[PDB]
Amino acid sequence: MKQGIHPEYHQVIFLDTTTNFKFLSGSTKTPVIRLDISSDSHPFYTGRQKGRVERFNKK
Amino acid sequence: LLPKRVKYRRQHRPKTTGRSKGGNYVTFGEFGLQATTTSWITSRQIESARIAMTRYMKRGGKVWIKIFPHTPYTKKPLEVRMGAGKGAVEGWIAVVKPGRILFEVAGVSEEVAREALRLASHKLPVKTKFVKREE
Amino acid sequence: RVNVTLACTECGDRNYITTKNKRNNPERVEMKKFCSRENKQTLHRET
Amino acid sequence: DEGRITEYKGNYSNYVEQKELERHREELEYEKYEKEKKRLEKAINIKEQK
Amino acid sequence: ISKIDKNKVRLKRHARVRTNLSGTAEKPRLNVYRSNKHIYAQIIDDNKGVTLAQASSKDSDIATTATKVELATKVGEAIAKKAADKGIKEIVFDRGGYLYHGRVKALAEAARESGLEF
Amino acid sequence: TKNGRDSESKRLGAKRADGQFVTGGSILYRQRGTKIYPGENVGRGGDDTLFAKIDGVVKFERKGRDKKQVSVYAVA
Amino acid sequence: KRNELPPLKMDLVNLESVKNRTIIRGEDVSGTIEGRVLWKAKSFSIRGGDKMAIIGSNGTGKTTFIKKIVHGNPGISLSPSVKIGYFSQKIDTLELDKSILENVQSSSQQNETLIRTILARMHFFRDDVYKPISVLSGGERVKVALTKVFLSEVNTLVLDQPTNFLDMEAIEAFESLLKEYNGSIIFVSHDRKFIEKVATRIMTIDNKEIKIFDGTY
Amino acid sequence: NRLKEKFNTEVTENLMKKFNYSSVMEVPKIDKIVVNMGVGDAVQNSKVLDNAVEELELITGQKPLVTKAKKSIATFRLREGMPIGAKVTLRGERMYEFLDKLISVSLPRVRDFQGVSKKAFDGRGNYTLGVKEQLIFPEIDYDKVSKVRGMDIVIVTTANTDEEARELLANFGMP
RNA sequence: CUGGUGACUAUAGCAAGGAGGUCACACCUGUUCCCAUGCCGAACACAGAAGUUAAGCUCCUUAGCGUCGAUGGUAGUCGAACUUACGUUCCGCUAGAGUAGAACGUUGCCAGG
RNA sequence: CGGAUUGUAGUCUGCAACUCGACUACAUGAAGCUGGAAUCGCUAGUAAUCGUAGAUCAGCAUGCUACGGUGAAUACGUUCC
RNA sequence: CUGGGGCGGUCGCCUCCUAAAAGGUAACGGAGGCGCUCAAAGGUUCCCUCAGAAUGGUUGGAAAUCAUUCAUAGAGUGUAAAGGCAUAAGGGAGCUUGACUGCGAGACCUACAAGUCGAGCAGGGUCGAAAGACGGACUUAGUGAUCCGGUGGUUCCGCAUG
RNA sequence: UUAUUGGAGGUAGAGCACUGUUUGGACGAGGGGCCCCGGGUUACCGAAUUCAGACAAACUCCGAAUGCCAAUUAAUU
RNA sequence: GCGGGGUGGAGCAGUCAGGUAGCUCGUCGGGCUCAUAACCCGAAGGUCGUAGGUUCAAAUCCUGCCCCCGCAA
Ligand SMILES: Nc1ncnc2c1ncn2[C@@H]1O[C@H](COP(=O)(O)OP(=O)(O)OP(=O)(O)O)[C@@H](O)[C@H]1O
Ligand SMILES: [K+]
Ligand SMILES: [Mg+2]
Ligand SMILES: [Mg+2]
Ligand SMILES: [Mg+2]
Ligand SMILES: [Mg+2]
Ligand SMILES: [Mg+2]
Ligand SMILES: [Mg+2]
Ligand SMILES: [Mg+2]
Ligand SMILES: [Zn+2]
Repeated sequence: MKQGIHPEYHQVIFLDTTTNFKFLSGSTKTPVIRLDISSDSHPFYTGRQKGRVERFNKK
Repeated sequence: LLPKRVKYRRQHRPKTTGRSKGGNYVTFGEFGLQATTTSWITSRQIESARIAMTRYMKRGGKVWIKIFPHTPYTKKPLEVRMGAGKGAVEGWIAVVKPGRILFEVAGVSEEVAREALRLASHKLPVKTKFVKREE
Repeated sequence: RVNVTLACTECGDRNYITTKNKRNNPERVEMKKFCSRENKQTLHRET
Repeated sequence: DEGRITEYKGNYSNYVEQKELERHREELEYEKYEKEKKRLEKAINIKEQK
Repeated sequence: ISKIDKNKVRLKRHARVRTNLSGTAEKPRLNVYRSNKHIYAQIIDDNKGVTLAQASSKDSDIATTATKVELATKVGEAIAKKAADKGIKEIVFDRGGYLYHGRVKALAEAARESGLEF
Repeated sequence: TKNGRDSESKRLGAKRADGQFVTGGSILYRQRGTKIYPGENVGRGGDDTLFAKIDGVVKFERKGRDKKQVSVYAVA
Repeated sequence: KRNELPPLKMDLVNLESVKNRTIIRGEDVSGTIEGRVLWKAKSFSIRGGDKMAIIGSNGTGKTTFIKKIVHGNPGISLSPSVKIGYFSQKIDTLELDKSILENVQSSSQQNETLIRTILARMHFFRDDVYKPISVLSGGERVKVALTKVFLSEVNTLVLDQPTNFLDMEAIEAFESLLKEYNGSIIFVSHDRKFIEKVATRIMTIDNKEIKIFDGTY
Repeated sequence: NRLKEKFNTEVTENLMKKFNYSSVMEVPKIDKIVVNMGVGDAVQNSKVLDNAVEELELITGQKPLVTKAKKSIATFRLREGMPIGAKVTLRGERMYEFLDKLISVSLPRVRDFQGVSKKAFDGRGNYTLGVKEQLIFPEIDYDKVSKVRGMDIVIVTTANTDEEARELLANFGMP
C-alpha cells in the first residue's frame, strides 16, 4: 500500500434498519451508516415474495 | 485442375530422372494405373482421362486421381528473340516417374476397370499397365 | 534530423559531431563528454 | 512568407499591387509550362504509334 | 490456481548470472542458497566442481535462535575465517539468482569486513 | 524487366580449421548471428565474427544439439 | 505552384436557437471602482439574436461592464438559458498546459477528430496541437481561445477585444461568422469598419454616461 | 475480521465434512478479486477514462491499474497503447470487505434478483459477475453523471471443481 | 539416503498412478522496521513457526507421447568400363524412413544421517 | 402554457359501442415560442372575440342554420393588380 | 550494356535462390528492399516472458479490456530477406552518456583505392554492492574519390627584419 | 599425392516436424439460399480436429558420397 | 500486355500538398397560372467503384481486385 494514490478508507458500520441488519466493514463514506435492503430484508435471501380472469369475476 | 494460389509462378522445371518418391502402391481402390515411363501430365490430359473413365462406367463407379499438377511451366510469346526475362504461364504439370499410380478405381469388376483404364491410357503421354492391390 | 557539432563550455573546442532530430530534441542539446585538453569529462553543449 | 524576407518600396497598396501581379505572372507561366508539356507528350505518343 | 515455485524462477535466474560468472581456483565463487528458515553457503571453483569451503546456519556453533539476518552475517564471518586460511583473498560473488538487499547483502558485507575483500 | 540484381558476397564461413594453430586476434568464422557461438578465449564481434584472443589451437565443439561453439586452447 | 494554404474557416458546432423575448436584463448598475464614477447606474436588456456592440475610448470601463455581465448580479437579471462564452482581453488559457488539445478539451466535450479538424481549419496541424500555449504567437493564442470558447456549450458569446492580433484573412472569416451566427453576441472593438457588417444594437460609452441605439448608419 | 473468522471455522468445518478432504490444506480459498471496466469509448473521448478511473477508486478503496491494448484493430480503431479503461486487483481483508459489501448490500439492490447464475464458471472453479448497474455502489452519487458503464467482477479461487466453488460461495452467501 | 552445486546430445523429458514429512525444503502466520508492486505484502523482502503434507519438492512402478536407435536391404553417389538410353555394368562409401531394440537418467565436490 | 397520445377504471344510449359513439376520473403530457414563397375575409354595431339555441337525432357536431354580449382600426385617394 | 541496333529495362549498394553440402561463380534468370531512423529503440543494473485456442463474463465474432488452463515458439525483434535470439539479442523500470580521446598486435576480404573484425595498453569515466559490462543499435544496406571553396582551432611556416 | 585423424558446411536423396500446395474420407463451427422465433437442407463448406496417400529452387524433424580446411604423424614424389 | 480514369440522374471541380463533398442542369413536394413551361420557396439524392492497411483524421497516401477509354495483340 503506497502513499499518495489511495484515498481515505476507514472502518464503517452498516445498518439495514428495516431489520437492523447491523454489520461491519470498510468504505469511503466518512461511523454510523444506513442500509435499505439487505440479505435479511430482500425477498430472495429472506424467501418471501409479495389476473384478468379474477378481475372479471370480481364484477 | 489448378492450385488456387502459389508463391512462385515461375519455377524451374522439375527433374525427370530416377523413380518414384512414392505413390506406387495402390491404396484407395481395387485397381489402378501404373506408369512404365516418364513424362509430364497436365490438367488437360487429366480431365480427358477422367472423362473417358467416367463415361465408360455408369454412375456406378468411383475414381481417385492420385496426382496433381503443382508445378507450373512457361512459354514465351510467339515470334520473340531469346532472353528478356522468363515467359508467362501457360500450364500446370505433374511429373510422373515409373512406378507411380495415376488413377485408382474401386466400384467395378476387373474387366470394366481394364477397359476404362485402357481408354485413359491412350490419353496420356505415358506407357501404362494395369495394377491390382498387393497381399 | 540533422548534423550537430558539440563544444566545451570552458574552452570552446568542438571535439565531437553527432546527429539529432530538430523536432524531438529541438533545444541546444548538451551532454557530458571527454575533452582532450582539460583531460576531464566536461559538459559540451551544441553550436 | 516562409522565412524569405521580400522587400517592397512603397505603401501597403503597392504591396498588394506588386504581389497581385506576381501571383498572376506565376500562374500564367505555370499554365504555359503545363500546356507545353501536354503537347509534347501527345507528340511522343503519336510518333511512337507510327 | 497453480502456485509457483520460487526455487525454480530463482534457478532460472541463477543460470543467467552463471552465464557470465563461473569462478576458478585463482578466485572461486561464493555460492549462496536461501530458505525460509536459514541459509547455506559454499565457496567453489567450477573448473573442477571442487567446493573449496562451506558454512551453514544449520549445523554449527553459529546456530542460535535468531533466524534474523544477523545469522546470515555470522555465516559470512564463518566462511571468512574458514576460507582466509586456504589462500583465498578475492572472489566473485554469486547473487544466487536472489536479490542483493537482505540476508544476501548482510552475508556479503560480513565477508568483505572479515578480510575476504572482493 | 523488374529484376536482375544481387549483392556482393561476403566470404562467410570458417577461416581457420580445427586442430590448427592460431595467433591472437585471428578470425575463425565470419557469420551473421550465432550460427556458431564462442567458447574459451574466443570473442564475438559486433558483426558476430569470432576472433581468438590468445594464441593456441582451434577446436569446434558441441553446445547441445543445435548449438556449436569454438574454443582456442593453449598448447605446450 | 505555391503550396497555398487552405483558407480560414471558423465554426460554431451548433446553436439550437430559441430566440425568446429576452436573454439579459439589468437595472441601475452602479459603475465604479473607488472614487471614480466609471459610468452611471443604467439599465439594459438584450434580446434573442442580438449582435450587440460596444464602442468606447480608453479607460472607459467596457471591460468592467463585461465583467459585471459575467460575474455578480448587482442590478442584473440573467436567465438559466444563456451560457456565456467569455473571451478575455487577456489570455484566459493555461500557458504551459502541455497541449492546445488539453487546454481546449478542458471546456468542451467533443471528438478528437472534430477538434483537431477545427484546429486544422485554424491551421494548427497534426504535430502542432501539442505545442505549448506559451510558446505561441499572439494571433494563434487568440484563435485557440476562440475555439475553446466556441466548442464550449454556449449560446451567447462575450468577446472583449477580439480581432486584435489576428490577421486580415481571419478577421474576415470572423466577420462573416458573427454576421451569420443565429445567436447573440456581445463584444468590444474599436473597428467601426469591422462593425459595419456585424452590429445590430450599437452602444456608446462616453463622459461617464451611456447611450444605446439600433442598427448601423 | 468477521468473515475471515467465519470462513476459517464454520465454512471449513462444513465443507470438509461435506467433501471428505484428507487435510485442511486441500480446502479452497480465494486468491483474488479482479475488477474490470473495459471501455472503448476513450477512442472517442478521454474524459470517459478519468471518470471511470475515479469511480473504480471510490469503490475499491485503492487506485486502479489502467489496462492498455496490445494489438490494434481497425473496426474499433483500437491501437497499441490506447487504454481501454482499467482493472483492479484485491486480496486480503480488502477481498472480504468487497465480498460483504456486495452480498449484504448491493446484490439485494438488484432491480430483479432471481438468485444468480449457476453456470458462470470457466471450468476450474472461478467465477464472474457481469454487472449492469454500476451505481448500486453508494459512493458514485449518480446525480452528477449517468453513464453506469456496467462492470466485471472476477472471483478467483484455489478450488478444482465447480462444485466446490458453488458450495464455498453458498457458504459465503451467494446464490 | 537427503540437501546444495557443477558435467554429459532428453537414453535424462512429458504423461498417469501411488508415497513421505518438525532434522531438510515446502506451503504457511503477518506488514512490525529494511524494501516493494503504472493497484494490491500475489510477487519481492522482512519479524516469524501456531499450523499442514493438500500442493511445490523428492522417491517407486508403468513404455501412452517425445527422445535415442542397430543389422539387413534400398535410394543416392566419387571412380572405372560400355554407350546417348529420361541409361546400363563393376568396385568403394553410404543414407533418410522404418523394424527389432535402448531407456521412466548417470556421475563429480561439499554439509548432514 | 398547450392538452395530443396512450394505460387503467367507470357513466349514458342502445339488441350491441373490437372494427366504430360520445362523456367522465385518475395517470402520461407529445408537437408547438406566432409560421417561407404565396394568400383570404371585412368599411360598423361590421371585423374581431365569448357564450347560447335549434333541425337531423335513441346516442354522437370543431360542421350547418340562428341568437345575443363586448367592440374596433382606417378609408389619403384612384398611379398600379 | 544489350541473343544486331533501336524501343522497353538497367547502371551504385543490401539480402535470398540459380550456386552443383568450403569459399567463389554468370545471364535482359527468378523474388524483394536501400539513398533512413532512434537522445532512446543507445550504455549499464534490476526484473518480466509471447502469439494463439477453449471456457466464464456488460456496450458482444465474448475478436477491444479482464480471469483461468492449455500452448516451446507459430509473437516480437524500428525497417527488405536470410541467418539468429526465449540461458534472451524480445518487454518494462532506475541511473546515465563508452553514440569517449590516443592507438592497435594479429587476422578476413582484396588488382588498386577502399571495406571489415579486433583483443590489449594508457587516459579520464557511467552503471552495478562487487566481479565485470560499455569505443552505439541482433547482424548484414542506409552511401560519393580528388581538386576546389567555406567555418573553427593551432606551444607550424611567413620570400631581408618585425 | 595418398593413408589416418579431426573439423566446418545442409547439396543428391528422403521426409512432412514448420512455410506454402494437395487428394479422398470421418466428424464439424457456424454460417448461407429457401420455408414456415425456432427448426429444416441429397448444398459452400471459410475453417478446427483426425485417418491414409502425395508436391517443392527460394520448406526441412533428418542427411550422404565427393570436394574443402588443417595436423608436432607415416610413405612416395 | 502498356498507359489514363470510376465523386448524387448527366457533365465538371476538389487528389499534386491528407483536416466536416462542392458547382450548373436535373429529381421530389408546394406555390403563381384557366392548365403546362419559365419563375419563387423548401427537401431529398452522393460506403467519392470495391476490399484491405497507415493516420486522431482518407475522395485524397499505399496495397489488391472489378469495370471504362484508347493503343496495341
Ligand atoms: N484595480 C484597479 N485599480 C485602479 N483603477 C483600475 C483598476 N482596474 C481598472 N482600473 C481603471 O478602470 C478603468 C477600466 O478600463 P477598461 O479596461 O474597462 O476600459 P476599456 O473600455 O476596455 O478601454 P481600453 O481597453 O481601450 O483601455 C480604467 O480607468 C482602468 O485604469
Ligand atoms: K499413349
Ligand atoms: Mg555494429
Ligand atoms: Mg535486341
Ligand atoms: Mg539474332
Ligand atoms: Mg557454396
Ligand atoms: Mg617578411
Ligand atoms: Mg530434392
Ligand atoms: Mg531442396
Ligand atoms: Zn574543453
